[PDB]
Amino acid sequence: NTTLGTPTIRELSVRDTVNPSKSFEDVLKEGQEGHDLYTVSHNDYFAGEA
Amino acid sequence: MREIVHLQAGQCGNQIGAKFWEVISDEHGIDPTGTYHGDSDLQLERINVYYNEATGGKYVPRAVLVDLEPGTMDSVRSGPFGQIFRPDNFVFGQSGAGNNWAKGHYTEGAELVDSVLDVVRKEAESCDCLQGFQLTHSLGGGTGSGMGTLLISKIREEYPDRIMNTFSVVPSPKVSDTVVEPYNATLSVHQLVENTDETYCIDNEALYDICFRTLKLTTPTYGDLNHLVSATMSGVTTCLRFPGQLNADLRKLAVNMVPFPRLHFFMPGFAPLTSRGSQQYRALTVPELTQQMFDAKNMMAACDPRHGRYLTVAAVFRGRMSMKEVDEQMLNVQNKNSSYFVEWIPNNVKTAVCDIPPRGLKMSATFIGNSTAIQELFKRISEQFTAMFRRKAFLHWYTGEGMDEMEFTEAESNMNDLVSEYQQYQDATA
Amino acid sequence: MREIVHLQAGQCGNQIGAKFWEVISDEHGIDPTGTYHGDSDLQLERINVYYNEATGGKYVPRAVLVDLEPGTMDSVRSGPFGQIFRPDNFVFGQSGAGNNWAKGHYTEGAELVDSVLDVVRKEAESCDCLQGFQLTHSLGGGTGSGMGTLLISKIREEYPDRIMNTFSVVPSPKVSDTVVEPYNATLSVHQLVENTDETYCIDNEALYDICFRTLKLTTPTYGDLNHLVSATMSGVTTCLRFPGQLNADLRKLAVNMVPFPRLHFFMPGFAPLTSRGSQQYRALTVPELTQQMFDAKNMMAACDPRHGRYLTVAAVFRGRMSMKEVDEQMLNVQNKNSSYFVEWIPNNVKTAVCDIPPRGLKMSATFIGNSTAIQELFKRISEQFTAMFRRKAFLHWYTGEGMDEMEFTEAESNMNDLVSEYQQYQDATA
Amino acid sequence: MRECISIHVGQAGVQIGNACWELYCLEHGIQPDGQMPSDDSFNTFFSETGAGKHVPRAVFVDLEPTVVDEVRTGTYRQLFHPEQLITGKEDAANNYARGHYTIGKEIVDLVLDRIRKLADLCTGLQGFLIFHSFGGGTGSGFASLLMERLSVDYGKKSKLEFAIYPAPQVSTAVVEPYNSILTTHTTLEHSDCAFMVDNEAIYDICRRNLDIERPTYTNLNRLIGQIVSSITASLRFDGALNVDLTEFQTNLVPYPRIHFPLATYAPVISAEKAYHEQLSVAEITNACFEPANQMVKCDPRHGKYMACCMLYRGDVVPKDVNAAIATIKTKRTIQFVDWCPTGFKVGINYQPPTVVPGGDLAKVQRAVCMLSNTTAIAEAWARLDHKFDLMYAKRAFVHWYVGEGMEEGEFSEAREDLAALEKDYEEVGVDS
Amino acid sequence: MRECISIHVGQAGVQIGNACWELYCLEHGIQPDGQMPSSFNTFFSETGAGKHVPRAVFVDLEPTVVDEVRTGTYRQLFHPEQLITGKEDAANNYARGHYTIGKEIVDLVLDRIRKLADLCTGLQGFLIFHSFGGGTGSGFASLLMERLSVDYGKKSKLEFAIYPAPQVSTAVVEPYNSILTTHTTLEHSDCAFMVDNEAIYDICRRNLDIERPTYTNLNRLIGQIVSSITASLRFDGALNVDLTEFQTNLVPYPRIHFPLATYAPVISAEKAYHEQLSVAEITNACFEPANQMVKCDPRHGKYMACCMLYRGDVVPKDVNAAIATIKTKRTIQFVDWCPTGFKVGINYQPPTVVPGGDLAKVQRAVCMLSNTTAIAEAWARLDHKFDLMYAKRAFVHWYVGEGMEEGEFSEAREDLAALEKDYEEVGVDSV
Amino acid sequence: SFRGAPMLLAENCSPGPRYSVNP
Ligand SMILES: Nc1nc2c(ncn2[C@@H]2O[C@H](COP(=O)(O)OP(=O)(O)OP(=O)(O)O)[C@@H](O)[C@H]2O)c(=O)[nH]1
Ligand SMILES: Nc1nc2c(ncn2[C@@H]2O[C@H](COP(=O)(O)OP(=O)(O)OP(=O)(O)O)[C@@H](O)[C@H]2O)c(=O)[nH]1
Ligand SMILES: Nc1nc2c(ncn2[C@@H]2O[C@H](COP(=O)(O)OP(=O)(O)O)[C@@H](O)[C@H]2O)c(=O)[nH]1
Ligand SMILES: Nc1nc2c(ncn2[C@@H]2O[C@H](COP(=O)(O)OP(=O)(O)O)[C@@H](O)[C@H]2O)c(=O)[nH]1
Ligand SMILES: [Mg+2]
Ligand SMILES: [Mg+2]
Repeated sequence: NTTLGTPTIRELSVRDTVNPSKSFEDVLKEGQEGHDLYTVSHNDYFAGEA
Repeated sequence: MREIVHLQAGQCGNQIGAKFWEVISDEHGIDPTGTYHGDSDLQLERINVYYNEATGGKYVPRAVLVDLEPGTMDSVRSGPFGQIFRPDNFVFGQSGAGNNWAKGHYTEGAELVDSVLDVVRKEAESCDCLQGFQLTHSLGGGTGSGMGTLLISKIREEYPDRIMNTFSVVPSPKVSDTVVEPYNATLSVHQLVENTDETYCIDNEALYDICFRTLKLTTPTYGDLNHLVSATMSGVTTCLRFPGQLNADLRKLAVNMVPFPRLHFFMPGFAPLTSRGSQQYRALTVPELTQQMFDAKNMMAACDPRHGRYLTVAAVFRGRMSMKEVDEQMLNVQNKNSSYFVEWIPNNVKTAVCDIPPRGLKMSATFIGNSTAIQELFKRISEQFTAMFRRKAFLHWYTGEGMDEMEFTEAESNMNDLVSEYQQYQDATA
Repeated sequence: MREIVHLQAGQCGNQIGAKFWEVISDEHGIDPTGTYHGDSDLQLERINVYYNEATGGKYVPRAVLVDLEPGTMDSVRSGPFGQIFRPDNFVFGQSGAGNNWAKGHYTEGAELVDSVLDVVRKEAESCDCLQGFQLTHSLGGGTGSGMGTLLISKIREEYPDRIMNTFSVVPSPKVSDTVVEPYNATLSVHQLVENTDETYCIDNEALYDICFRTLKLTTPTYGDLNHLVSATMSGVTTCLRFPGQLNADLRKLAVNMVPFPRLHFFMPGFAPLTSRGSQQYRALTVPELTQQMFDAKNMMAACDPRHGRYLTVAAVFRGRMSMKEVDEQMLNVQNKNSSYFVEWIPNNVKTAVCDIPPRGLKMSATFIGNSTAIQELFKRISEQFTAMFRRKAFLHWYTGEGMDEMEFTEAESNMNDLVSEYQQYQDATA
Repeated sequence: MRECISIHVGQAGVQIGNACWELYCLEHGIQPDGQMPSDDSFNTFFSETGAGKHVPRAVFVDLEPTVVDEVRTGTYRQLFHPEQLITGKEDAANNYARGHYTIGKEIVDLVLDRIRKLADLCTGLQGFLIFHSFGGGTGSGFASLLMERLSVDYGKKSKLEFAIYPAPQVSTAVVEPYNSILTTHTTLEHSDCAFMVDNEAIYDICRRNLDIERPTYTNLNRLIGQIVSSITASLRFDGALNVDLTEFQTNLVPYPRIHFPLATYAPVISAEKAYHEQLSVAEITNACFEPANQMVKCDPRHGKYMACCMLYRGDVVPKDVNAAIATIKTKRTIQFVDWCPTGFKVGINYQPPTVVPGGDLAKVQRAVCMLSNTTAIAEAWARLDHKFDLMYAKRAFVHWYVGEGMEEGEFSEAREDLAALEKDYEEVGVDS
Repeated sequence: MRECISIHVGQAGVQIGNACWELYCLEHGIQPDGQMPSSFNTFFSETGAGKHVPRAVFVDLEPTVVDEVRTGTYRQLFHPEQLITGKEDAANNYARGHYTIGKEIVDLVLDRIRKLADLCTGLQGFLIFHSFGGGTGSGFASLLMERLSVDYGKKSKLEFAIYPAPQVSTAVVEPYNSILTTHTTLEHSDCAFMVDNEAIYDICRRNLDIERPTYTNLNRLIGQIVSSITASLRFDGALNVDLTEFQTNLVPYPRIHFPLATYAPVISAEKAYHEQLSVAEITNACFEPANQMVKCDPRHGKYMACCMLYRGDVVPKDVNAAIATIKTKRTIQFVDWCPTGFKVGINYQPPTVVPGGDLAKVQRAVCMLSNTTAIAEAWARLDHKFDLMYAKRAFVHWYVGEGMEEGEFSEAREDLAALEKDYEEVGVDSV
Repeated sequence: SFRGAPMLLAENCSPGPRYSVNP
C-alpha cells in the first residue's frame, strides 16, 4: 500500500519556462515597464525615437 | 505557394514531431479538434505552408508518420493534439528493425516504403508549388537511421530541385544508448553527404547540459528534449510563415550557408533560454541575446567552436527590433573574433528579422552556424567505429541480411575523405 | 561611462561587500527587491557606475562573488540584500583551502580561476567605458589572500590600463586568528607590489580600537566594523558618483597619490565618529572635522604616523561647506605639524568636495594617507616570518603543493628591498 | 502487434511457469477465472476468445505427469487449454539419453503441433521464451530435440534460452554434467541468447539482502519472473525509450558463437532495509556491478565487458541515467574491451515493477535489470570440463547412455565443442 | 556541502557514538524514528519520505555491544547495515584484531565506506573513534586507517582515541597494543585526540560533583567536545572554522599531530546560574592544569599552537581582551618560533543540554586545542612500562602464536623514541 | 565576445564497486 524511494516531482516544465502562457499584450506591458526611468538610467531606448 | 511536408521516421522522430506540431498549432491558434480560435489574420495568413484544408473550417497537418513498430503510434494518437492527424498518414509495419540499420534499409523497410511514397506523393501533388521536405530522425535508431536513409535516397531522384533538411540526432560517446550506434551512424552519414542540402546536428548530451546548468531543471524529461528542437525548427521557418522586416526562407539560408556541396552540417542555436530565477535579473535588450547567441554553452552540438574556425554564420531574429543593432553587434563580434573566423570569406555572418515575436515572448533568435568544430563530431565516431570493425564485432546481424563487406570500408573512406577536405579548408591561406 | 566592477573574494571579503552593497543601495533609494523608490532625480543619474539594468524597474549590483568554500554564499543569500544580486555570479568551489595560500594559489585555484575570469569578462565588457575593477579580501585567509592574488595577476595582463584597487585586510600581530598568517601574507603582498595600482591597508584591531573609545559600543559586532569600512569605499567614490563642488575620482587621486610605483599602500580615515552621548553636545563645523580627522586614534590602520613622515595626504569631503574654511584648515595643519610632512613636496594635502552629504548625515569626510609609518606594518610581519622560516615550521603544508622553497626567499627579499627604499625616502635631504 | 510464446520445459519450467504466469496476471489485472473486471497490453501474452476469456500464450510440457497435474489441480487450472499441458507416462529420470532419442520422440509431433496453432493465432510474432534446466533429462534432452525442429520451422524468429546451470558446489544430481556437456551443442548453434544461471547465487542474494535465510524453490522463481517481466516491460507498456527483443538481441552478440550474457536485477531488498535506505538511480546502477549481486558465481575483475544492456524501469529520468553512466565509465576497476569503448544499451519504461502479495521484494518505484555480456563467464564452463574429465576417465554411468542408443563418440566431440568455445572467449580477452 | 562520516570502532566507539548521535539528534530536532515534525546535511542524509539517516558505521568484533543498540531506543533511527559485528573478538590482542579476525570484515567495512562516499557529494572528514587498550579497537583500527589512506589519500581523517590511563588500567596486556598502534596513528592520521579516563574522572568529581561517575558521564563530555568542534560546520558564525582550517593551524611538522583538547565551563546548575560567567573566566579556566583531560602539565612544557573555539553569546571585543590577558602571563609559555599562536573561531548557537547529564544550560562555552610538548612525558612513562614488560618477554607468546614476528615491538619502541626525540628538538629553543 | 565555458564542474570521487564480499 506504500511506495518507497525518492520521487522527484518536476522542478519546471520547459514549455512553461521559455514559452509561457503570457499573452502578447502582457508581453507588451512587460516591455513597456518603467521605460522613462530606463532611458534615464542606461540610455536604453525603443526603436525609432529621438 | 511555398508548402512544406514533414516526414516522421523512427520513435525519436515521432515524439519530436508530435511536440513540433503542437508548437505551431499554438502559434497559429489551432485547437485539438482542428478549427481556428486565434484572432490575427496573420495566423491564417500563411497557414497552407504546414497544414491542409478540410471541410467544416478544419485544418490538417501535412506529415507522414513512419515507424516499423505499431506501439509508438498509439502513444502519438493518445497525445494531447492526438486526433488532429490523419489515420492513413500513419503508415506502419508489424516488426521493427531491432536497431539494425541493414534491416530497415534493405529487408523490412523496403516493404513499407511503397505505402510511404504513396502518401508523400499525395501531399506533394496537392500543393501547387511545394517548398521542400522536412524529416526528423535519430542516427541511433533502426527506422529513422535505417529506412529513413532510403527515404531520402528515392525522394531526391523523384524531386531533384526541392530542398530537403534533416534535424538528425548525432550520437555521443560519453552517453551512448546503443552499442551498434557507430555502425548505424557510419552507414547513415554516407547517405547524408550525398543527398542533403542542409543538416542540423543535434546532440542529446549538450541539451542535458543546457537544462541542468542554464535552465536549472532537476528532472528533464524527453518532452523537454523535444521542446528545444521544436522551438528551433519553428524559428527557421518563422520568416517563411510570417512577414519580416528583412525576409528569409529555407532556401535563402541554404544557398548562403553551403560554400561547397560537401559541407552542409550545422549546429543550431536559440537565444532566450533562461531559468525561472534569471527573468528576475534580466533586461530584455538585444545585446543580452548576442552573448546567449554566441556563448559556447548555448550550442546544441557536442563540439566546442573554440577549436575550429567559423565558415558561415547565420542568425534569424523573431521579434520587432531596430536592425541597426542587428548589424552592429554583428560587426563587434566579428572584429573582436577575427582570429577564429575564416579569412578568405570576410563578413561571414547572415541576418534575418521577423516582425512577429514568438508566442509568449517578445524577442527570440535562432542561430545556424557552420564551423570547423563539426569535424570533431565525426572523427570521434571513427575512433570508435574502427574499433569494432577491426575485429569484425557485431557483424553477423549485418552480414546475415544478405549484404557484403565492402560498404563498411566505403562508408569509412567517404567519411575519412570528408574530414580531410574539411581539415584542408581549416588550414587554408587567403 | 565610468564603471567599477566589484570582485568579492573570501568570507572577510564576502561579508565586507554585502554591507558595502547594502549602504550604496541605501544611497540610491533601492529597495531589497531592486526597484527605485527614491525621491531626488540625482539619486538616479549615475547609477550606471555600479548597477546594470534589468527589466521591470530592476537594477543589479555589478558584483562577482567568489569563495572556495560554498558555505559562505548561503549566509550571504539569507542576508539583507541577498536576492538583489545576480546569482549567476556565485562562482564557488566545494573543498576549501584551509587558510593554505598555495592551495588556493596553485592547487585548487587553477580550476576556479577560469570560471570567474569568464564572469569578470562578462561584466567588464558589458559596460561601455570601464574605469577599473575593485576587489575586497583579507590577507589572512586561504582564498582571498590566495586565489584572490591569482585573479589580480591574470586581470592585469588582460586589461593593463584599468585602475586596480583592493581593500585588503592586513593581519594584526597583537590579535591573530591564524598560525600560518605570516606565511600567506608574505607570499601575498609580493603579488600586490608588482600588480596593483593602489592598495588600502585596513586592520581589524584598529577598528576594534576605534569602536572601543570613539564609539563606546558595549557589544559591537562584525557588522559595525564592516559598516565603518563600507563608509570608506563609498566616501572614496562619492566624488565620481555624484556632482561635486570640486570634482575628483580614483585616477585623480591615484595619479596624485603615488610618487613612485612601488609605494601604493594607504591608511584610510573617515571623520564624523561620535558616541551616542556625544551627538547631543557638538557643533558640526569643518574645523572639528579636521581635528578628529588627523589625530592618530581615529586611524583604522595599525601604525602611528607620528613615527614617520607624511609624504602625501588626501582628504575628500562630503557635503556642502565653504572651501575657504576647508583651505586654511588644509594650510594650518601643514604649517603647525611641519616635521611630520616631507620637505621635497610642499603642499602635501590634496582635497575634493562632493556636494551631497552621505545619506542620513550632514557632514562627513574620508581620508587617504600614505605615510612612512606603513613600513612599521611590513617589518613587524618580517620578525614573525623569519621566526617561522628559520626552523622550517609549517613548511610541509606548502612544499607538498609542489612549489619550491626559493619562493619565500624571493618574497622576503622584495619585502626587505621595499622597506629599505621606503626607509631611504624617509631620510632624504632637500 | 508484438507476441511471445512460452515453451517452459522440465519441472523447473513448470514451477517457474506457475510463478511467472501469476506475475503477469496481477500485472494486467486478469482474474483467476480469466476475465478482466474492467489498451491491449495483454496481447503480448494473452489472447482473446469468443467468451471474452484471456488465454496465456504458453505451453507447459513435461514428461512426468505429477508436476503438471498439480497445475491441473491448482487455482489457475481454468487458465489454459487441456491440450498444452502435455504429459508423459514415464520420465527420462535425469537422462539426456532417454529424453533425446527414446521417450522424447513419442511426443515430438504433439508438442510441435501445439506451437503451430499458437503461432497461427498470432499475427506479428517476435520471439519464443523457452525455460528449462541443464540438469534434468527432460529439461536437457527433450528441450534440445524440440529446439532443432524449431530452427527449421522458424528460421528468423528469436529463440531466447532461459536455462538452469548446475551450481559450482551444491548439486541435486551426480549424472547432471553428462547432461550438461551434451546440451551445449543445442545452446551454441541452436540459440540466439543464453541466460545461464545457477541456484547457488540466488541462494546467496536472498539471504544477504532479502533476509531469506531459507530459500524455497518459489522464492527463486519469483526473482526469475521479475527478470523476465523486466525484459518484456517495454513490449507490454510504453516508455520514453521502448526496447524490443531484436533491439537488444542485436546489441549483445558480437560474434555468432558468443551469445551468453549475464542477468542482474536491482534493487532486491526487503521493506525493513529500504526504510532506512533512500533509493535513487545512481546507486542502484552500482548495485548491478557488485560481484556479490551477480546471478552467476563469477568475478567481474577476472574478465572484461564487451556489451552491457541496461533495462531501467519505473519513475526514472534519463538525466540521472546519463549522470550514473558518467560515474560508471570514470572508473579503472570497470574493465572494457579495447574494441568497444561504448558498450551500453539503455532501456527506459514508465510503469514500475509490480509486487505479489506473500513475496519478498518491497514495493519500489524504480528498478533496473542488467544484462552484461562479459568474458568472466569463461571460467564458469572450465569447472565442468574438469568435472566431466574425471568422470570420463573412469567410464562411469556410460552404460546408461550407451544402452539407450548413442554411440560413445559424440561424448568426446561435445567436449571439444565446449573446449573450442573456451578458446573463442580467450581470443576476446586478448587486447591488441 | 560539508559532510563527515563517523566510523565508531570497538566498545568505546559504539558507546561514544551512542552518546554523540543522541545529543546530535536532540541538537537538530530529529525524532527517535528519524523525522522532523517541524544544516542537517553534514551528518544526516535525506530520504524521500522525510526520513534522515545518520552517517555512521558502528563496527565491532563482539556482537553484544551493538545488539544492545539494535534493541535500543534508536533501533529504527539507524540503518541496520550500518551496524557491523564480528562473531569472535580479539580479546585485547593487537595481533588478533589486525591479522586473524579483522581481514574477514575488512571488505565489508570498505564497501560500506564506498556506499557512503556514493551517498555524499562534497566530503569533508572521516571521524574515527577508538581506544588504545582494546585489541579490536587497536588492530582493526590500525588496518582500517592503513587501507583507508590509500582509498582516500587526500581526505582528512580525525582520530579520537582513548589513551590508557597513567595509574588505573582495565587490562594488563594493554601497553603492547598501545605501543603497536602508534605506527598507524603516526603514519596514517592527520590529527589525533588522545584522552584518558582518569583525568575526566578527576574533572567530574572536582567540578561536576558526581562522587561515583559512570562511562555515560564521560561520553557525554566527549560528545560535547565533538559538537563544539563541528558546530562551525553545522551552523553559521562570525568566524566559521573548517576542519581543514584548524588542522592547518595546529600541525607544525608532519610527525606532530597530537593536540590536547579542553572544554569549559564545566560546573553544576546552581553554581553555574549563581556565578557570573564571562569570556575572561572561561578562557582562564581553559589554561588551568587541573582541567586538562590528559594527565600532564603544560606548565612543564611549551605551547606551539592554540586552536580556540568559542560558542554561544560571545563578542570579538572580549575575545581579544581575553587573548591579550592570556598573552600577558609569564606562567603560560610559548615557543620562540610562534609569537602568534592562536586561531579563534566564533559560533552563534549555544551548546545544548542532554537530560540525565551533568552540564547546566549555559549561554556561552569554549573548546581549546592546545598543541604543546607536555604530552611526550606520557609516552615516556608508557615506554618505561613497555620496557619493564618486554624485558621478561611476558605475554609475547600470545602474539607469536597469533602469527607475528617479534622485532616489530622493538621497531615501534624505536619509533616512539624517535618521536620523543623530535618533541625534544621542538622543545629546544634557539636562544 | 565569444563566451566559452564548457568548464564548470564540481568535485566527486569514489573507488570502484569490484571488491569481493565472500558469500
Ligand atoms: N531454480 C529452480 N530450479 C529448478 C526448479 N525445479 C527444478 N529445477 C532444476 O531442475 C533440475 C532437474 O530437472 P527437473 O526440472 O527437476 O526435471 P526435468 O527437467 O523434468 O527432468 P527429469 O527429472 O529427468 O524428468 C534440478 O537440478 C534443479 O536445479 C525450480 O523450481 N527452481
Ligand atoms: N571513555 C570510554 N572508554 C571506553 C568505553 N568503553 C570501552 N572503553 C575503553 O576501551 C578499552 C577496551 O576496549 P573496548 O572498547 O572495551 O573493546 P575493543 O576496543 O573492541 O577491544 P576488545 O575488548 O579486545 O574487543 C578499555 O580499556 C576502556 O578504557 C567507553 O564507553 N568510554
Ligand atoms: N530528442 C529526442 N530524442 C529521442 C526521443 N525518443 C528517442 N530519442 C533518441 O532516439 C534514439 C533511439 O531511436 P529509436 O527509437 O531506436 O529510433 P527508430 O529505431 O528509428 O525507431 C535514442 O538514443 C534516443 O536518444 C525524443 O522524444 N526526443
Ligand atoms: N573586517 C572583517 N574581517 C573579517 C570578517 N570576517 C572575517 N574576517 C577576517 O578574515 C580572516 C579569515 O579570512 P578567511 O575566511 O580565511 O579568508 P578566505 O580564505 O579568503 O576565505 C580572519 O582573520 C578575520 O579577521 C568581517 O566581517 N569583517
Ligand atoms: Mg524431472
Ligand atoms: Mg572489547
